[PDB]
Amino acid sequence: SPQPLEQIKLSESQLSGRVGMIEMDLASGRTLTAWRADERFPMMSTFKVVLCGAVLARVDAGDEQLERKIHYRQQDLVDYSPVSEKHLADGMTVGELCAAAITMSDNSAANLLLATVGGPAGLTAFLRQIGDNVTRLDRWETELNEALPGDARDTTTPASMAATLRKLLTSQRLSARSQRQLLQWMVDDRVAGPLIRSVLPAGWFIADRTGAGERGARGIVALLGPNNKAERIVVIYLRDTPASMAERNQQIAGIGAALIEHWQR
Ligand SMILES: OC[C@H]1O[C@H](O[C@H]2[C@H](O)[C@@H](O)[C@H](OCCCCCCC3CCCCC3)O[C@@H]2CO)[C@H](O)[C@@H](O)[C@@H]1O
Ligand SMILES: *C(=O)/C=C/N[C@@H](C(=O)O)[C@](C)(COC(=O)CCCC(=O)O)S(=O)O
Repeated sequence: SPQPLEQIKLSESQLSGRVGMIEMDLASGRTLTAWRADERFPMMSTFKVVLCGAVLARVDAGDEQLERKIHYRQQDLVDYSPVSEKHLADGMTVGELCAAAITMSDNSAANLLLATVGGPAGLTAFLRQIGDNVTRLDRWETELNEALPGDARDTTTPASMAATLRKLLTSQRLSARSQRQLLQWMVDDRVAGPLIRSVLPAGWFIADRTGAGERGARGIVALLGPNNKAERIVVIYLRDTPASMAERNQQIAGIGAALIEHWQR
């Protein structure tokens, strides 16, 4: 592989789209690679990690319990609800909803949780409270994935998203147990986790949440590192490319390969 930045550039040339990327040490926040890190990108389903961070904050404050069962109706469901469709009769716990949102990208689960934190405005207020003044949620699932050009709704920047994920996982803003829970949800991703492991060299840790949207929007927020450690946050977004889903996946994987091959920086 070329160096990471050279590969990121190559991916833009090949996609005819914008890539936004940051590689950050999880423990310290050291930024190693940054490319369009201050430009806006649609979050897509990656917002689900911040959503569950807001849920966990409520749990820590005693205003929520992960055990609490929510009993929803079919009229409450949106597109792609693989877990939530199964539990119309018996409901799902708040924690089960988080797991379905993060590990399966269950959209109805994300919307039920969104309501509990005061909707998109409530989540945005949470982000401002942890000092993210850039990331914003404006819409519910599934409309938040629309990715219109020039539209600032439902966007983050690589730098903001990385800093916010670090705050949630490590800053002791969340309780120790809640930090551990958010991490485990990302470790348990079923959408991309097992596939990524299948192509990672032995010894490499992965945890992740992915997203996809219109106009080629694609993204991943991930923890990655050798020696089976979550050494770094890697955030990659793509926007405004006409490329196939397969090609977008391959280009992100190629950036990952360049990181792996040239890890010691
Ligand atoms: O010298 C480093 C390594 O080089 C190769 O590993 C390859 C691997 O065989 C390939 O499957 C992967 O593709 C990249 C797959 C990455 C998957 C997505 C990564 C995510 C992770 C977090 C966010 C960014 C994207 O590249 C690495 C590095 O060349 C060798 O196979 C391996 O034995 C060796 O230890
Ligand atoms: C979040 O990123 C959602 C992506 N698109 C979904 C949506 O708009 O609700 C779809 C329903 C596709 O969803 C999936 O394939 C699940 C995995 C999405 C992910 O990467 O997390 S839409 O039909 O594209």
